[PDB]
Amino acid sequence: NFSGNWKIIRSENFEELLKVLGVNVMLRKIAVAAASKPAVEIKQEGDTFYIKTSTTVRTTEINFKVGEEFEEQTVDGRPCKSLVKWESENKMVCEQKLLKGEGPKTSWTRELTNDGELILTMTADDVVCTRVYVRE
Ligand code: NA
Repeated sequence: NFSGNWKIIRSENFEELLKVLGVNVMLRKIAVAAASKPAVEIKQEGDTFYIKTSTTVRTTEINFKVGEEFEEQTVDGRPCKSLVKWESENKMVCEQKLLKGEGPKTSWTRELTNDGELILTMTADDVVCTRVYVRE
């Protein structure tokens, strides 16, 4: 069960993720700072999820069911069509395809550990960012 309100405890390689997607330095710096203490709300009902991630300047709300395509944005803010699957019991993986144009291959994963941590990974081609959260 991923449901709850989550707070960040670790972040690794976020600014570089943005950098390889081409994000300019002014915007990268604003984004990393804005996301340093995010609010993440998840409501899980079986395979149905609601995930709201808020930084100081942005809020994103996704609604999806595992196995059903949905629209979101890439981490750099480009609209995409996404599809989540269960890789294993505690771990979901998301493939993203841009709605318009082409770009680096992006994806994300979310997994719950036995100690109750939520691990988010985000990838752009060969660059990986890892963020870890715990429940409030
Ligand atoms: Na790369």
